[PDB]
Amino acid sequence: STGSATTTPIDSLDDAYITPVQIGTPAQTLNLDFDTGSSDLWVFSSETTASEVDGQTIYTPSKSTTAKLLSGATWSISYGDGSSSSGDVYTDTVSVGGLTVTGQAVESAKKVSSSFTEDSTIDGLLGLAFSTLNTVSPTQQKTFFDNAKASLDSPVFTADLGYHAPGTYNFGFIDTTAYTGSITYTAVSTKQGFWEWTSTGYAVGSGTFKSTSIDGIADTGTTLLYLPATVVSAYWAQVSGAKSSSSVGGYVFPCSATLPSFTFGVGSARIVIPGDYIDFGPISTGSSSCFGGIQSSAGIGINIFGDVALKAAFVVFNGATTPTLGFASK
Repeated sequence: STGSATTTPIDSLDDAYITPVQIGTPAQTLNLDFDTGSSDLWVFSSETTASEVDGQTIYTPSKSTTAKLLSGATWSISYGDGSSSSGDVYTDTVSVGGLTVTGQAVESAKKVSSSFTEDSTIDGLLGLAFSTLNTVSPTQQKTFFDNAKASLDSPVFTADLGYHAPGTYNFGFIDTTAYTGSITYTAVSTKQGFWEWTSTGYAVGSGTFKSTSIDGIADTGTTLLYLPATVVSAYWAQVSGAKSSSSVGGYVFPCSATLPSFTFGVGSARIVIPGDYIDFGPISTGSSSCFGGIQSSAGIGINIFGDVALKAAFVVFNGATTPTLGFASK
């Protein structure tokens, strides 16, 4: 089997991407944030504290003839941005882009933190990291990809995120028309539960490539590119007036600037992030200070190849017995 679904930016900045997911019988379609940095499929639901729902579409398990309470199971998750959610668990039929999994754990939120309530466009998350990070207790549950894998034509999914435009998540096949050149594959460590790999270096603009190993994670659920402070300083030093602002929470730059590109290495190959992808707009409405899309990972404890980086590539998440990642230009 295969599946193919379009993913759409939630706003004009590509702050996140939503993909429609069918849950239950008859189908209830929710728009979920596909997150290769976590491993829980959780949704706003009829059980979510009413004051914490503000415009999201909810899953109502009582209206699904295939929903079954997973007795005794609870979940609770905290994300790197400080947001969190928790609740109980049903199993139900879940389909993405024509690919169906029966008996998928659907984690129903009883509580969500303010940032989730405040984002009316995201109805939940669909985790695509390794199932060892799944938070369901006392019986850990499998991700949608893990449940579908054996049925797929090939045990892979691909992320093709757009810049200010829709893109695609495919399951079970590699669309050879979706990228240019060849796909370069690179080793993955699953020891922390992430799609963790090592970039071979970077360049700023037209500058020379610096060969240096940068361990980090491919994380579709993180908006920005978080890299070591040395790398980030070298980037922003090329932008007149850019500075790190403790009060804003990262590097800012004059909105009048033209930003240089940023290149990262994948083996001997190179992925080029255009400068425009690094502009996240005014820090507050009407400000001429703009927020940068490359930020320091110092204090986060891991480097994160988030959407800013991934949207510049066609990315293969290869879930073969020994997982690997593939990157191609597009």
